[PDB]
Amino acid sequence: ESTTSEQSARMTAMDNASKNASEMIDKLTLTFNRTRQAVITKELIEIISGAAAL
Amino acid sequence: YFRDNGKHALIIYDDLSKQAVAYRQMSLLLRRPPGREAYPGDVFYLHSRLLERAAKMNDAFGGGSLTALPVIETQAGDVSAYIPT
Amino acid sequence: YFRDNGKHALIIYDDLSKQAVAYRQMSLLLRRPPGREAYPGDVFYLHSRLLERAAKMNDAFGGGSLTALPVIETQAGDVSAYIPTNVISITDGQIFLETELFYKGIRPAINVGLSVSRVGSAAQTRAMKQVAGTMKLELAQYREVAAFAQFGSDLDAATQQLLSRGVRLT
Amino acid sequence: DLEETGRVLSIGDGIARVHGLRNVQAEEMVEFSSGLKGMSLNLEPDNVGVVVFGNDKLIKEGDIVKRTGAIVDVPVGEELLGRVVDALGNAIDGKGPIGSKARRRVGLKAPGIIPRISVREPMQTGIKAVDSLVPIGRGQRELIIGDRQTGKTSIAIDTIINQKRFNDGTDEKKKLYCIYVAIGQKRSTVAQLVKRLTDADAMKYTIVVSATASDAAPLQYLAPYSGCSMGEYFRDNGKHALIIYDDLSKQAVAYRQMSLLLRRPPGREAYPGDVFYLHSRLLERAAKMNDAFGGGSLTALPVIETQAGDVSAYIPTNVISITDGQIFLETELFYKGIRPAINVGLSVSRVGSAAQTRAMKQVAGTMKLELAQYREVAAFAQFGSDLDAATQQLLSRGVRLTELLKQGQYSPMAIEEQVAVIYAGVRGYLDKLEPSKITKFENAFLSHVISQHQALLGKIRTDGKISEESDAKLKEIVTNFLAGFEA
Amino acid sequence: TTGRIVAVIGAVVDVQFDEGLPPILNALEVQGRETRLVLEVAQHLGESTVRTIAMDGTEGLVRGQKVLDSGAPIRIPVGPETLGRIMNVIGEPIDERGPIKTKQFAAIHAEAPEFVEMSVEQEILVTGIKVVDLLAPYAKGGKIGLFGGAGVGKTVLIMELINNVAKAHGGYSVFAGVGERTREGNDLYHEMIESGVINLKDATSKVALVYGQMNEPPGARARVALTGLTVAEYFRDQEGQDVLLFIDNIFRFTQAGSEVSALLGRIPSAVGYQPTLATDMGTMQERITTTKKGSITSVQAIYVPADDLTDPAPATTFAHLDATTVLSRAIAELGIYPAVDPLDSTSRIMDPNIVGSEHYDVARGVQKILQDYKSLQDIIAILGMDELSEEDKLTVSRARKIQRFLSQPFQVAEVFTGHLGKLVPLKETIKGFQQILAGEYDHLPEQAFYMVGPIEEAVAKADKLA
Amino acid sequence: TTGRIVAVIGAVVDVQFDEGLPPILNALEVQGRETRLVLEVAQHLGESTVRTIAMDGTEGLVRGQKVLDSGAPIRIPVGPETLGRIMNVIGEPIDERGPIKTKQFAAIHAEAPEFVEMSVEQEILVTGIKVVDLLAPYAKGGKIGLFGGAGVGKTVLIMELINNVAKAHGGYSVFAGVGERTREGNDLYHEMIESGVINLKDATSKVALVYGQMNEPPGARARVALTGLTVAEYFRDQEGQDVLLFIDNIFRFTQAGSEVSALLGRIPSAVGYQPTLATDMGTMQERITTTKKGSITSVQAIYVPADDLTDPAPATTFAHLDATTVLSRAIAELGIYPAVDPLDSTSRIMDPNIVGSEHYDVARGVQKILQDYKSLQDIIAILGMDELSEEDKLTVSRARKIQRFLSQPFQVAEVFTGHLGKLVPLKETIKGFQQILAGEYDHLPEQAFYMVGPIEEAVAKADKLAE
Amino acid sequence: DPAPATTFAHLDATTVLSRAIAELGIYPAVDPLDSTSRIMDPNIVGSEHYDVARGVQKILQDYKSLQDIIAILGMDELSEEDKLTVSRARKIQRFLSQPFQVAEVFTGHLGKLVPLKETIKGFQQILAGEYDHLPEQAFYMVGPIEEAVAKADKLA
Ligand SMILES: Nc1ncnc2c1ncn2[C@@H]1O[C@H](COP(=O)(O)OP(=O)(O)O)[C@@H](O)[C@H]1O
Ligand SMILES: Nc1ncnc2c1ncn2[C@@H]1O[C@H](COP(=O)(O)OP(=O)(O)O)[C@@H](O)[C@H]1O
Ligand code: BEF
Ligand SMILES: [Mg+2]
Ligand SMILES: [Mg+2]
Repeated sequence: ESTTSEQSARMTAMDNASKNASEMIDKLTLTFNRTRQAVITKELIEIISGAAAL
Repeated sequence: YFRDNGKHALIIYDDLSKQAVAYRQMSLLLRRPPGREAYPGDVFYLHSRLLERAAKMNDAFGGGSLTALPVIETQAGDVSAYIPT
Repeated sequence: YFRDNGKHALIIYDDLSKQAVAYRQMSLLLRRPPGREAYPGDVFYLHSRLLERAAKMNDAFGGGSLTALPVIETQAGDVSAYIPTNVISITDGQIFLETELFYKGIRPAINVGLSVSRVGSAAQTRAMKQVAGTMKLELAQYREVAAFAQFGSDLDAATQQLLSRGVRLT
Repeated sequence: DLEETGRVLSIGDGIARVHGLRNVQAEEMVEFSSGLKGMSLNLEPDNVGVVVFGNDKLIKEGDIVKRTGAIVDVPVGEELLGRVVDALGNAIDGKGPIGSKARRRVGLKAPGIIPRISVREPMQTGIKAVDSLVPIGRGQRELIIGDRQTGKTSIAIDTIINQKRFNDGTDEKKKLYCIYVAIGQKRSTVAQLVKRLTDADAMKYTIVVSATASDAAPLQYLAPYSGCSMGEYFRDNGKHALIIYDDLSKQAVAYRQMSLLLRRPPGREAYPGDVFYLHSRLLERAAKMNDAFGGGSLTALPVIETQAGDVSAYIPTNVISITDGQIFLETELFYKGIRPAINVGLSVSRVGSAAQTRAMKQVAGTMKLELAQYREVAAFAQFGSDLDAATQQLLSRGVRLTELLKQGQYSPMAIEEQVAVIYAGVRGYLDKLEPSKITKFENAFLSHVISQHQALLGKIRTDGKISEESDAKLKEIVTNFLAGFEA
Repeated sequence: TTGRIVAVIGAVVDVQFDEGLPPILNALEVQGRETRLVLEVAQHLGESTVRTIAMDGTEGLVRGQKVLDSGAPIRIPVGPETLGRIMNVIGEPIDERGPIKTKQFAAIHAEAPEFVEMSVEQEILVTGIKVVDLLAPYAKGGKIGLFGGAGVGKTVLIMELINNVAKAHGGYSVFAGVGERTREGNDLYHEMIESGVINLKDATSKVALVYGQMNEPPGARARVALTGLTVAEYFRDQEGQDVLLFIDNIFRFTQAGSEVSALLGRIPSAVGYQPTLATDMGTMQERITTTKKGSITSVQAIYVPADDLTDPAPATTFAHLDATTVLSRAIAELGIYPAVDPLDSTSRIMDPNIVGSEHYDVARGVQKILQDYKSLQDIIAILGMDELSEEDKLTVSRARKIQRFLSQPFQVAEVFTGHLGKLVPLKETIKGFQQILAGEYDHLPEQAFYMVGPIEEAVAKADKLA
Repeated sequence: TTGRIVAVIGAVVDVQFDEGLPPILNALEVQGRETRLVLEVAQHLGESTVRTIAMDGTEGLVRGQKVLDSGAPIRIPVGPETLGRIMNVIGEPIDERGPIKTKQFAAIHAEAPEFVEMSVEQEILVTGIKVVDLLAPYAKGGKIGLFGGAGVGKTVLIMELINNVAKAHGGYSVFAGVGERTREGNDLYHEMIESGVINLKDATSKVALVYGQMNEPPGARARVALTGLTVAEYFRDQEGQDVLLFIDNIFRFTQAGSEVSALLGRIPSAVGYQPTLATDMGTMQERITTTKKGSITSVQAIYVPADDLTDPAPATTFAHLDATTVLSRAIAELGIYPAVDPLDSTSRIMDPNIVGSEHYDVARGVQKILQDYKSLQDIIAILGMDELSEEDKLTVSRARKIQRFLSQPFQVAEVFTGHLGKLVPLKETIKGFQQILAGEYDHLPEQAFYMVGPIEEAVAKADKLAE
Repeated sequence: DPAPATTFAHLDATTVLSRAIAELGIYPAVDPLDSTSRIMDPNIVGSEHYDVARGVQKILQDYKSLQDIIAILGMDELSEEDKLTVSRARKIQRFLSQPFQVAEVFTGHLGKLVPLKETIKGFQQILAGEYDHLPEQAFYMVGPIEEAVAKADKLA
């Protein structure tokens, strides 16, 4: 009775952790690209402001 | 015109993201300082002065109204971005 | 004035983050083109020439001293940023405080591994050296091992002991 | 005469502003009173912006600058072989002048669309991972890309060394002349490099073009064009050349210095908008000519250094889209023991099979599939107790094939040696050999076949592929050796 | 009229005119040169000077050198004679087959069709490729985003579209290579000749080619999509055809535009892109549409920088796309040609109000079953394909027959394969799938549906296996 | 020629000359000053005006003040009489011991040695530091770089090297303090008087000291590394000698350049740097080198702004080096000192044909077990230690011992560790790590390996810990 | 952002509202760990107020540090001591929500004003474990602790 209950539970819990990791991956990728775009823009605006001030 | 003559209008701005992009185009060609997402400091005022004009008038001014449904396109559900906020 | 007259002074600059912002305003209005993060190119030098003046004089110059505790404000705990590291690269150490430590009840909220003194035991009395001499490194190893141990799984007596010592010193 | 001459208005940071020279052409080489050369990059209403080829302490305000009839060109031909030269073709190895009969302009258009034929002839590097999984052809542009110290230069040097086995032979078709362009490197690094090529006897068919860290920005900019022109001597005379640009990252930096100081407008990472153009026009010059045009080729192996793995940075982006394929190196593979540190999942050659011999093509095809199927599962490795036997098989074949791709430095292999080695793994012979013994196995197995089976190897080559006879012969060499190995 | 060069700074040339100024976008012809150097006017700087972008190297140019206002924008050969030929951005031929002999030339800059000239109706453009037509149908005068890239049969699919459109619609094609790798342009030419869609012998070519190669200045790579477009406009306007325009690839059009903007000293916008990013794209894309006279339909290969779909370049492109065709390596390795991802590819006109109410429900039904087949694929490598219920066994058997039924032998690949080419009518595609769903072919074996055209060959192939 | 000051903006002074214009790199002397104020010519602006960078403070300068052209670049005393002395950027004594009476002077600007002058000879320079010697060893006559963010250990490391290698070196040393702490310069000077490496009484001084620290204006910081390198060039060439060159910190030459760049009229490159960053670095670094005439072992501390190794400044420095030691704050934070990243430090001589297959195979084995651990860390930090096989967790225990055995108490760091300093011979380093890799100490606890010299000290420590 | 960042130094008390907290329906959406006050001093507020405040913030910070593991593996993998701080922390979070008179249209609850003494007592009791038996949702949108207890009984 026990291993039926254990291997069911582990299957379920590992299903959930996999789906939770998958959602976190999606959310971190989004954050990654937002940061990625802002670094490019910020770096460029610095160059422009310097060039312009001359 | 309708709002001011006791009539009711509804306006849809489809879409205000694209308008802001238009304005940033113009502002950067004017060499105005780019800020967040390369938008000019007055991109907020662009939309604020426009949407303030949607109003409900009291009976003393005719009882008319303008209702506005501006549309904003988010990128990947990001409602925290600069133009959306 | 105290330093050069055989006396000892302590100076606190509270804070140099706000000084740099003021320098930046002035510099930009003078039309000096901005550098990194809109600050002038020489924001390191602003603070380096200031803090170099804190010094210990030899007896021929009267034996006095000026000690400095400049203050820098970080954003979101980032000690690794440009202005913070600029200042760390000037001083003889730093005391890094964190909100997470603070709220957990570690007050003063000093991060041990990230704080340092560059004078070390030479600025302690022997009595303080005798009790504190190896503690800093010990407490850095304690925090690492506490984390690795996080899930209480068969730990030897040596790590158990380090854990017991660590929590109590904290 | 302010048409053929000018005067210096201002000088600093390698940029001279010159009143006059009303008749200078855009990009013409001029000459200062002191003897220094300069190149006219900016023609402006009231000044010429001249880029200085040297130290500007020698140029003052008021200095006379002259058009001279100069052309930016380099010595070209086989008298450059074994020589080490600067960006303009001057000898810097101290061995006297170059005996050059011909010359060639450094700025020239690539062969257009029509004079070329498909890329079909192997450009063998001798590196198992590349020759099998990222095959390069004659006239291809294949990028070597990765962070500092991942092994980029080593791929190139091994490649150059490998060519001895062809250049010593009798078949003129298979021969390959080598051009190493060192840009922005330190001199002692370049010295170590030619030392290595000398001890390997590879210098005799190698030109070394060197525009090092203390050479002026304009020289580092030019150097890759100069070296390209030297390679085109070969491409256009029925011969085959290989050029390495080490690296294009530093060339682009040197260009940016010039642009910024000529006050051209800055874009991403402060690069000018023509920096894509700088590299595309360089790398299109690599080509496979058709028979009417002589059948010759110029293969290019540009090198780009990334910063923390960022292959989407500006210059990496540019060179990635320009080239036919990329060899991606990674730090993490390097320290895990995967040396050479090639990411075999990401690396690509768009020429692919068209540039592989039949024998390699056979086994490489099996390796590719088995490695792809391995990659799917590779994280169940240290977390797999009760996997099905089918996937323990993927894991096992996979770790073993991975070990076969490991390769020491400075020892490029002949193609038929590589297939013998790969054959052993893709046929399953190593599946019960513990993974840490594989490289000992391979070193030993290959010495053996090179020693006692020169005839099997002579034939794997000759038959183009692996005949039924070679198959039987290999089966018995491998089983018996393996049994002996594990005794 | 004749101007003098007063400034040369890379790909940017300033030209002073003594009398009347060449308006913005005019083509200028530089005098005293081996090959034709064209300059496009970009701004009037005042004091009778214009600033221009160069279509080719400016090395050798001299201040005072003479320049000729041609009086118009860039004008290129248009008409049936462009077919099977290769031209560059300024309309010169580069295949070496002599001049291009047309009566008409056309300016590459032209405003989009006016509002009144707009079709208000949305028609499917039948390709005759089952996967596309059933699941992500092309819209007449729409834009289609082709994903995947190199390796998955993009070139075969392109050539097949030229074939099936010149066949079943009598429409021609244009191929615009924006930043074409010289080696790949040669390769493409010869593949097209070998497949038939180009013919050097007669006059039966179905495609014009326009190449703006990577090694050309940014003005040139920025303009080629327009050159390509002009060519296409002829066949829609003057000849009334439903035309096909291929742009390979659209990211390189944005990029070149970003480059030109940088060189003109304009301030970059978010992520380094040109301030004019959306209008650069808009004034080109809007020209591709259905008018009253005909339609241009565009297939555009998209490069997604950093696999980031929110990047300004892809994001600006997607606003113009009516469909995506996603070529997939997974599918290719399973041997399903064409390797179209049937769940990943989408259509905006996949709507019961636009296509059939019957077309829509068959496609939705195909989707649901293919999506449902995917759910069951974890319960297979665990319990085996027998522990499933009779309902669940049925959807596996039908789904797999559908997957295979989505494959198609192409005419354009008769040489490499050996099989005879198929061009499936839209009503037959809809019928085929409707019946596999119904169960009117459950008695048939699974591999009867693979590499066939209409469902009538699924019957003929299932008999020949007995 | 006499000129007049026309503009002063910080460290950048414009000077007009009536007659002949001083060439770029010329040293100008400002008149009417209490201490020598040198301006170095940087640009000819036009209209008979030069742009200069000052070598000291410009406070008190007045428009119209007179400036004399010296005829040459900054020229400094070189030769044996610099030994035991402290010089600033312009070669004045700052140790209060009177004139530096040499016969010869040398310009601080000079051409870099030609390609034909290069040497390829390379043999190991053992330091006694376990992580360096094992994983990325230095070469005699090679270029060594020590990279790290602020406060992670560059200077402590460089003081240990000076202690372990310079204190009993045969020939001469040069130490150049560039944009660092004046306090540190005072510490070092007295430590070397105390050790006899400097001698204030006789002529057996073995080290020359050049200082231009962070209290100095940027013109001084931008040139002082050249001053020190010039002293070392003389020893290398005019005595054909074996030289040790120490620089702390070479970044400050680049940073000082960036401070004045905008005032020199340059458009900024990425991250706020001068567009000439790499050529400026090239023409300086290429002089720091061994030739056929003489050997220089150079060790340069290299600051890393905001802890970012991709920062243009550090990133451009890598290619000038034969061996690199990369320090990491994430490692220091743990108490692992020296805070060297075992997976980001490299050496040109880490080759089996040079150090032998045993040193090499151990080095590579240590790095493998650390990379494997690094790649496990975050996974087991979530799924737990129990899910690992009994061999995956074997490399976990072993890697953690090895991470600890790379730490080592420095003599020069006693004030910080409270431990007596250790120097560890190469053979012992190799053997120690060989042994942990082979399983020989799976029974000892992790902590026994923390902060010791040789492997016997870890067995000793394990017994001491038992209770 | 420069604007808000510069404003912090001008205030004696800061109430920092969080979108993350709002989207969980906690109103008012105050970040308990980002809002500070210059008079949070035991010599001004007294030691009971000070101690309860510091205890709440500790449990909330403790909970915040456990939330990485919760997100991947969930509640089940926690020790029994950590499950307790989680359940007390979640109760505290909800007890910090409050119906505003001004927001009755949005909450569907009548507005509440809570005397400071009842505020101290309520949180003091939650921390002391006096309500570990009551469910989380009972502490949501109430005035004094008594209302959450009545609400608990009503939830039957
Ligand atoms: N196949 C290999 N096996 C072992 N070591 C290698 C191999 N390839 C390169 N290396 C070593 O890796 C280090 C970096 O190689 P290098 O070619 O200089 O990389 P990069 O040019 O990317 O900086 C060198 O010390 C080199 O000797
Ligand atoms: N090898 C070491 N052993 C013990 N502590 C060290 C060591 N290296 C650095 N530290 C600690 O870090 C502080 C800063 O190190 P230092 O070398 O001055 O940093 P920087 O890298 O900025 O020159 C030291 O004063 C000391 O407290
Ligand atoms: F602060 Be360290 F000296 F870089
Ligand atoms: Mg290299
Ligand atoms: Mg230091």
